[PDB]
Amino acid sequence: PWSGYLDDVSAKFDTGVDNLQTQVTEALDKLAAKPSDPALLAAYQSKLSEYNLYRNAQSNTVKVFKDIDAAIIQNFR
Amino acid sequence: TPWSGYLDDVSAKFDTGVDNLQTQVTEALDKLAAKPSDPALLAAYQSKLSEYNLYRNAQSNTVKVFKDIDAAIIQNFR
Amino acid sequence: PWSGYLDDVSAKFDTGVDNLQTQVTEALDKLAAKPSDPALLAAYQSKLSEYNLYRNAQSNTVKVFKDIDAAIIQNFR
Amino acid sequence: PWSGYLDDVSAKFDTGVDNLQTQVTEALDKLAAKPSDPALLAAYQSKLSEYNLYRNAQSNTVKVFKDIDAAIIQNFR
Amino acid sequence: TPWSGYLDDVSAKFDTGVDNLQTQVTEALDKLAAKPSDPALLAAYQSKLSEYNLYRNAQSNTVKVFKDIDAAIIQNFR
Amino acid sequence: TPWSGYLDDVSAKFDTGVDNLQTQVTEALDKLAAKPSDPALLAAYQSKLSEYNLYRNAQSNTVKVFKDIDAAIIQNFR
Amino acid sequence: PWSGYLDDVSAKFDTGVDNLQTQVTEALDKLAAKPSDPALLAAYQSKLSEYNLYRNAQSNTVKVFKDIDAAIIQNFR
Amino acid sequence: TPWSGYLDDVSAKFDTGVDNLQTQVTEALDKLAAKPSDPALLAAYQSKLSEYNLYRNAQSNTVKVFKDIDAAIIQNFR
Amino acid sequence: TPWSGYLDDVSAKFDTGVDNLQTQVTEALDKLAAKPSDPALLAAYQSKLSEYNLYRNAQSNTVKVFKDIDAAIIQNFR
Amino acid sequence: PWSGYLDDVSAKFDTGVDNLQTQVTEALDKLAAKPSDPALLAAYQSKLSEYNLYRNAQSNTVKVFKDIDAAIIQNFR
Amino acid sequence: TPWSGYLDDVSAKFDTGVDNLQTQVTEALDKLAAKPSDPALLAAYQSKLSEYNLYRNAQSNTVKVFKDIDAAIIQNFR
Amino acid sequence: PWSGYLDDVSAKFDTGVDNLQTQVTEALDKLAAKPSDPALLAAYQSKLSEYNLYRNAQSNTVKVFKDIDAAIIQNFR
Amino acid sequence: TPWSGYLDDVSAKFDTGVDNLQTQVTEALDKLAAKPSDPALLAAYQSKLSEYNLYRNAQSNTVKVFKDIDAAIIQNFR
Amino acid sequence: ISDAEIWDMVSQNISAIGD
Repeated sequence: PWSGYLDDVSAKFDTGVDNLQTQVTEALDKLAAKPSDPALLAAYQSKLSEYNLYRNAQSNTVKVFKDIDAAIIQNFR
Repeated sequence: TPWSGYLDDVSAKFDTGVDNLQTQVTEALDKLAAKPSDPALLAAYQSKLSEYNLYRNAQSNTVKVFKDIDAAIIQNFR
Repeated sequence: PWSGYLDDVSAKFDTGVDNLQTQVTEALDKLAAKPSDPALLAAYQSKLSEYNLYRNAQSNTVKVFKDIDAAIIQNFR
Repeated sequence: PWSGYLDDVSAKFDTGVDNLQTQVTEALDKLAAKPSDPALLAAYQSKLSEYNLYRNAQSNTVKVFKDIDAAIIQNFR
Repeated sequence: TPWSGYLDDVSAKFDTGVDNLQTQVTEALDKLAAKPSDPALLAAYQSKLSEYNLYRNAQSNTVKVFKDIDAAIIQNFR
Repeated sequence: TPWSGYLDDVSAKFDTGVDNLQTQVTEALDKLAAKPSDPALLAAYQSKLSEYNLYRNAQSNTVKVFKDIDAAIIQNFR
Repeated sequence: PWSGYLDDVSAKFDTGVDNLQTQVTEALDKLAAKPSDPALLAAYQSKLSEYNLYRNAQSNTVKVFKDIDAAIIQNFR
Repeated sequence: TPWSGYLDDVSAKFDTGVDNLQTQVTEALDKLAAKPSDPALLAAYQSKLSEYNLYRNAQSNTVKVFKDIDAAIIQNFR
Repeated sequence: TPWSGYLDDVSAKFDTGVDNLQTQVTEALDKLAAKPSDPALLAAYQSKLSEYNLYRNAQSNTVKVFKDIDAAIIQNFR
Repeated sequence: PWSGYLDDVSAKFDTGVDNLQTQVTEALDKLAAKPSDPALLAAYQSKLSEYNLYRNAQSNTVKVFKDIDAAIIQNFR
Repeated sequence: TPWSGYLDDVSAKFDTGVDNLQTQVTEALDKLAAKPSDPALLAAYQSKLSEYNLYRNAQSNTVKVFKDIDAAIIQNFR
Repeated sequence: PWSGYLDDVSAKFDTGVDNLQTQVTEALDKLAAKPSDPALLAAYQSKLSEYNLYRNAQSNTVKVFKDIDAAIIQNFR
Repeated sequence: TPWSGYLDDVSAKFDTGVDNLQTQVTEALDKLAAKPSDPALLAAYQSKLSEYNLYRNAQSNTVKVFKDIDAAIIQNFR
Repeated sequence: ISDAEIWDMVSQNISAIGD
């Protein structure tokens, strides 16, 4: 089970994004159960937005630790 | 006998540096071949693919610089 | 025919589209019958966007494999 | 007799749009003939929503192939 | 007769590949100045304009990449 | 019969190692020019193009490095 | 004086925009003359919509013919 | 007399290709400065501004590519 | 007639199939300067410019290879 | 007071945006004086819309003189 | 007196080209922090930031290209 | 502790960001106390708008200050 | 006592120049992993990440150019 | 078969029932 620095960071965000995905699924189920109160819709939308925020921050970090060391090894000679 | 010189020595040093990273990329693509929307699966795919890219570029670059060093050593035999 | 490595990677993401095209066609021509409801529109939207993500991931994985083995050939001297 | 992939997709939508456009007028003139009931108003509203949602589906199903092929071109190198 | 290289060969291959795309786009523009709200007109407009966009992008990228192979292989002469 | 030296023998050996790449690229180009908007056709042609670029670049680079090796070994026999 | 391939494309729609300005101005004037009818309000929405559609279509034309060759000039090398 | 090299000649060819593009943009922007929502200049504003953008990009890319060719020729002397 | 040596012979011989390109590139540039926004015309000019670049690179590289050939052959008479 | 080319084009709209900014308040207070009519509400909204049009045109004109010469100086090397 | 060479001369000439652009940018920053809603103030911020970006990038490009010219000329003394 | 040329800018904006951090909740409390009047709604919406404006301005500043010298980084050679 | 050459002293000078950039960026990343919504926290994240980018890039470029200088000197011993 | 005419018929039938 190999895991590099990029892998370490990706799993570091994974720990949170997985539980947040479970929470947003549960929020969708709750909205299905009582699809009347708009506050439930607000909470579900906020939690989905935070889920997307987790995923996009992870994407950004894996990209920024990619371009920097690609540049480092560009000057490797 | 798989003869291995100093260039081959450092190439094998990278090869044993990562256990099965090429393999990991292969099952990453294979698992993405059927369910290309999983969060953790996509995360692992991108991370391992970028790691592989850095791995291979670093290998090529160090082989080139060892080329430069030992070619410069040899060309002074005269 | 002929098979190297890049085309094998592309064909790895061709078995899925082999039935995703049929499924998206089915979703399309069932949408045309009754698209008044948001259910069919949302299902088609999701399926088509997932196909978008599928093809984009295939494009990315065939592009990244160009650079990694373009390094060696460019760095072959 | 040219029809590319985008034109192919639009072909599956034009024949559906034409039928809705022909029937929305047949709803409107009937409504103008006898507007004393709300059921015919509801039928006309449903037909209009049918037409507009199918048109919007056509509008979005083309820009979603636009970016797929554009991303292919970006990695086409 | 005008000359045509391999780059010009592939560019002409695309140009002859599309039969009347330029004329189709021009006539779509011309009719869009008269009856724009027409569904069969406006949808065909947008579809053929996107097709023309991808055709031009494909032409430029194909000729650029073929120039890339040509430059890379020609760099190896010396 | 044509005469081919070590550089040319290597080039021909690598060319015959691959089977029908040139005609495959030409035919894929033909289908793409027929309809330059199919995602499947675009992806297939782009994969063929990238593989063909890798083929040509590797061919030229191996020829160049073998030429350098031969030049180095032949300059020192004077 | 001088006119490129974008100026003429923009001017292609200019023959209708002036007409539609004249027509909508007459629509407002005749609405001011007598407002006690929904026919003029309906024509008003029919005409302002055509105005917005002309303007947005012309903007789309100039934008797409900018992007048609912005990418070509990007890889002009 | 004003000297002009080939790259300078190409730049001047672009400047004389467009009659008054800089001036046309100048009056377009000045006219929009007092009438921001009016038609027939807003569309003219966007069209002329895009024309100027593509003009400048084309000029810069052409002079750059010709400089690249010329530098390759000069360096290839040795 | 002006003198033309072996290097001149090869440079002029590498012109028969490329007979009308310098004037072709110049007239394409003039067409572009007439209106630098036509995608068809601009794409044609880009293709011709790429062809001209590869032509210059090829002729320069082959002439310098023959430079090296003749120099290596002539340096031995001492 | 140093002034570049972008400073000149910004000052082109600076003398216009300030008049509308000080006129929007002069319309808002007048509306607060007699809110009963929808007569000058449309005038206030129109003035604010043209104010934001000044803003957005200034944004676009300062944007476009950035990327063009950024490309020029990128190809400068 | 600290000596400034040709590249330092170019950088200093660029610096003297702008009167107080660094201070202007700093003042734009702190009045923006005080209230980032004043339209004239924020537009002045945008313009000053764009000028700062273009000025710094152009100065770096000019010094680097003059360095490249110096490298090309210095390469040939031996 | 350690502070570079971008840390000082970010803290310079955080000085004003914290005020809105502590004030948006204050405005939300007043809105919750008296939900009837729309004036509190207007104040809350305007102040969250200014919050997001602070955020976007700070992001733009740090982004442009990274890109101003990244281009130099590519040409330290 | 490790042997540190001029490039090693340059790298150590970058390392000692920044106080705790490694720990700062690591802690910022951990704080995003914990809760990435605080504007100050995300702002510190962005600032630290950009500063780390500039740090590593500039350090690598300086090491590369100094190595090139030293290589030129060494080759010019002969 | 176009949409300007359907807008015209709407603007006409909204008045065809007025009188």
